[PDB]
Amino acid sequence: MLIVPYNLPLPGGVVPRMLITILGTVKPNANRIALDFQRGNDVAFHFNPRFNENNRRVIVCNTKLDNNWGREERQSVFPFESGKPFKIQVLVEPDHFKVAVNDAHLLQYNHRVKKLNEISKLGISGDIDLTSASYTMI
Ligand SMILES: CC(=O)N[C@@H]1[C@@H](O)[C@H](O[C@@H]2O[C@H](CO)[C@H](O)[C@H](O)[C@H]2NC(C)=O)[C@@H](CO)O[C@@H]1O
Ligand SMILES: [Cl-]
Repeated sequence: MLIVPYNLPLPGGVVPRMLITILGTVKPNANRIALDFQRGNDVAFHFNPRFNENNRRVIVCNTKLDNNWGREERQSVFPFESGKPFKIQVLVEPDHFKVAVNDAHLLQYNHRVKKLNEISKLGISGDIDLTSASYTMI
């Protein structure tokens, strides 16, 4: 198992047709998982499954600029389950990050950070056993 939190360098940032794949298993009684696509200290795309926000499960997505979180985008469709293996695929498209979980489309997140080639790290954190994190150009 990879050590969490895990940093995956994205050399030269991201670009349309880059596909990032995260394989792992949610811990029992998980609280949160997070993917942070970072541009330096900024977070271009934060993808944050929350397993117990007021006894509901929700995915919170956002951007952090100059240390300030912006307007959250919330998705109530929640494909993760404590104790179970998952696959997250993040496909960079011209206008958005497109996320599928377990081969089913989940959400899109419009690019707020415009300098895609400066989004050069992916941080993976939270209540998972992390099996692998990789990228490929499709
Ligand atoms: C309903 C609502 O607006 N809740 C927010 C809450 O989600 C937010 O918590 C932060 O949210 C960002 C994403 O927007 C990250 O997930 C942060 O990790 C998370 N910070 C903490 C300490 O959990 C807080 C703080 O911005 O403000 C509202 O409560
Ligand atoms: Cl930008």
